[PDB]
Amino acid sequence: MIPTEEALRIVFGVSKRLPPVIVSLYEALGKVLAEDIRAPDPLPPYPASVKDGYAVVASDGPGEYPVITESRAGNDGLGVTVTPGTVAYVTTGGPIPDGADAVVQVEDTKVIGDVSTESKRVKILIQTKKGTDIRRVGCDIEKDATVLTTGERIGASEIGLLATAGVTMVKVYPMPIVAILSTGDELVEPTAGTLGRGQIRDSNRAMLVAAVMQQQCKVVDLGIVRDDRKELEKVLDEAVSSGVDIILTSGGVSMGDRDFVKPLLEEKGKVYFSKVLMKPGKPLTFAEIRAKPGKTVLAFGLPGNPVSCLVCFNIFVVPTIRQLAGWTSPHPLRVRLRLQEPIKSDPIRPEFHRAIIKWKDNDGSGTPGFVAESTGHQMSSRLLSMRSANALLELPATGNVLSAGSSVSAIIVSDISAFSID
Amino acid sequence: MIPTEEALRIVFGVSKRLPPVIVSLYEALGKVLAEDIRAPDPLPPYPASVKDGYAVVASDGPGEYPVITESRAGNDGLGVTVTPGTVAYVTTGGPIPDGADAVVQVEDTKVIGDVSTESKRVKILIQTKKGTDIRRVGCDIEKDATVLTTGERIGASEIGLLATAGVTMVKVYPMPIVAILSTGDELVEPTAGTLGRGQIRDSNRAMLVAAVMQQQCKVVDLGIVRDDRKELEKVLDEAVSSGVDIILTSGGVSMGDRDFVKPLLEEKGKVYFSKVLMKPGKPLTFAEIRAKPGKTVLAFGLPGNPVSCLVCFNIFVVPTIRQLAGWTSPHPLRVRLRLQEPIKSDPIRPEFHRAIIKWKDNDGSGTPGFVAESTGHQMSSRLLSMRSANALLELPATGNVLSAGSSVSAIIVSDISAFSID
Ligand SMILES: Nc1ncnc2c1ncn2[C@@H]1O[C@H](COP(=O)(O)O)[C@@H](O)[C@H]1O
Ligand SMILES: Nc1ncnc2c1ncn2[C@@H]1O[C@H](COP(=O)(O)O)[C@@H](O)[C@H]1O
Ligand SMILES: [Mg+2]
Ligand SMILES: [Mg+2]
Repeated sequence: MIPTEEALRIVFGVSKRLPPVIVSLYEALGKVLAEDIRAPDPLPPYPASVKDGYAVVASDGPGEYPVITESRAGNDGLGVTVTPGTVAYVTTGGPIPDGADAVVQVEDTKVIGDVSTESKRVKILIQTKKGTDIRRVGCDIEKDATVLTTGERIGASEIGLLATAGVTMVKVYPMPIVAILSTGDELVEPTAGTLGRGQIRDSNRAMLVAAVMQQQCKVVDLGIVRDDRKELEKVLDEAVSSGVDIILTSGGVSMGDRDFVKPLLEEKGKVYFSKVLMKPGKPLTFAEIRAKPGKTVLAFGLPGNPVSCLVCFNIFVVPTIRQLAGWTSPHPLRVRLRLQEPIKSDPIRPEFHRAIIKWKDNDGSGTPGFVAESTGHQMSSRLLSMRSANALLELPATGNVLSAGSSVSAIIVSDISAFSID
Repeated sequence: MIPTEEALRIVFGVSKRLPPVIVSLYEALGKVLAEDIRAPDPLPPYPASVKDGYAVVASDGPGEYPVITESRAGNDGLGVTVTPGTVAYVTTGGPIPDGADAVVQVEDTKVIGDVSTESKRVKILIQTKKGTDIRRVGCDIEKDATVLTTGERIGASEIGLLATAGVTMVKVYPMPIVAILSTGDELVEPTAGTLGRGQIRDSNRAMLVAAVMQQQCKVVDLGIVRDDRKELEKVLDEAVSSGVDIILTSGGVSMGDRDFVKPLLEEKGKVYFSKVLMKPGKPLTFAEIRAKPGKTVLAFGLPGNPVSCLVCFNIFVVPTIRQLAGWTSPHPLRVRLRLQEPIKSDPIRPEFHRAIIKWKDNDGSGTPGFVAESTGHQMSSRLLSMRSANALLELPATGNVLSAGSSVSAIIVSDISAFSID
């Protein structure tokens, strides 16, 4: 059994970022940029009013003036010069006419005289300062400025910046394509009604398909494979040559006489490890396979026990997906938190204990912080121990009872911005 | 100007959960359950071995015994009784034959005699205890137990539990459908190359489409609408009758003479507010419209300034989407953090200052915690102030300089499990 830290380092060293591709603006969302983005023109590209009001010559000061033009957009006020003793109406974002050097917001003005008469006049009620409420050319974004860089993940504001810069085709790192299969003569499809003797519904495959969908990767569902070496070899050979980047199997990695995942991965590629010092998920197998005349394919022989399967996905597969997708920081978020109840650690293996965590105004020590509740019994066959679990507490192998109020490290495994509040 | 707390309470009171629908297993991912889920059979449904090894009568103890059957799945060992003085081979998950009451893992056994001879014999090397390494019927899930409840959000483990229970069609609350449009005579499509005088690319629409896609809602893109009252009325009437649940407009809510969003929403429905005491995003308008002979449609007249547009989406629209989608806890995650640099608060309006936050082993006070860096100048026209921003610091309206190391409340606006580590 190699430590988890070493297993993660091995996976990281073998995992390579995928070749970049060109995608459309909305396909770029969630992906990591593979090129810098420079603004082709300034923002604003023209001097723009911050307010609805009047563009003035600041030195004129308070008084009554004729309104010589109106400027809201496009060519409004083109060729008109605001000279001392005149003003122009402007709306927010409107081009400032030549000659005007400040804007007086409409609340500091009063329209004078009958509206019916063509000559519009306005009283400016304050003494403004040059440059007031004007956005000079490029004050928000300078022409040729780098607005986004290589290695930056694209969220909603980054899509907004791409649109600002007129970019609708984007160079990004793609997400890996993942093949998933289940193994076992005891499995039946999850559509089964009454179960026959010695049968269970395949739950890992749908759980892993959902887990991969949450990571925004395309899934190739290869179904249930029986405990037959030739059949599993055929499906693995078909998966490796299909074009996928990652293969996830579950089950068939214990010490049974019909567990063929480990020997087949040894035969097809290079197995870096098959045993990890952790609770749950000891039989985790990792291999690199080269596809026939090519590309490399990463294979995770995940444990069959449902808890172990999902915990290994969260700890080892998620950072691999992110590394392949070009993330510079693929590691999960780790925080420090206080236990709401006592927890016994294992005497030999460090445990990834499932918990429901929340941020509290008082974490028990008189200062705000995260707190955690266990999901109960941690047996690897008990998928209910993963239910609602948004974190894995990292319990060292001391064998002692960690009392309520003691502090531990925890890996956050589900969208921290989707955390239910205290 | 009403306080943000009051604006949020108004939006919450008007926002109603959508009628539930029936979806397929993979469509249920990310949605909130609208029914409880009970296990139709136990897990395991038969007494199952935890190990690869031999099923024994525990009272026999160490000795040499004939192997009378092999049990891995299905009907293996059906009709065979393990009597005192006999054992049966089992694999993990295999049915325990009748009569056996414990499992001795293969590492505590030794096969005796020539394999060629049909009579297989094994030496049990330890004294086991009744019930060892057996999962009794229902130890993981009892038959008829509630495995998921109404109001629970479906993640990967919950998909795993639905598959365990044989549920492939699920009753859930759906996501709202959102219509989005931009307003302005100064706008051009983001595909525009050289900009004409007084033109800018429409960036809010693509930014909002991306923001809504991140919330997993269907988008109806209604494009750019000019500053013409009749045209905007036609598009709003078309949006309201289309079947969408939420309409998002941006711009056209300032004090200009061609800003028609507020008066049109007043004309079509009930405007609850049009001014909020906050920096940025003061002109935010909220309305409830009833669709023609029906359903209610929520409308947000978002500010045109890009920062204000996105901050209002994050604070007001995201919890509305979640409430409509049946979330019991729609509020965003709020944490407490320390400032990495000084920040000046505004003297009148509480500010939602954009920051890049991270968890540190030392937050500056000698204990672990979140820390924040400002994204720089906070002007509402500067979309670069949203770039990489994963939090909004809630700065009260004191007008004082908050020194580096001081603690503030912060709203987390992007997947906390996608946070780049320190
Ligand atoms: N797809 C699956 N869904 C649910 N349980 C499984 C699945 N695959 C294997 N198991 C169970 O996990 C345990 C370990 O399986 P294995 O790793 O094949 O020995 C056994 O109890 C199996 O029945
Ligand atoms: N879709 C958009 N994209 C970028 N900027 C916008 C958009 N809509 C309005 N604006 C700008 O936001 C500011 C306020 O607009 P409005 O609310 O229409 O007065 C002005 O500077 C507009 O040019
Ligand atoms: Mg198996
Ligand atoms: Mg406008």
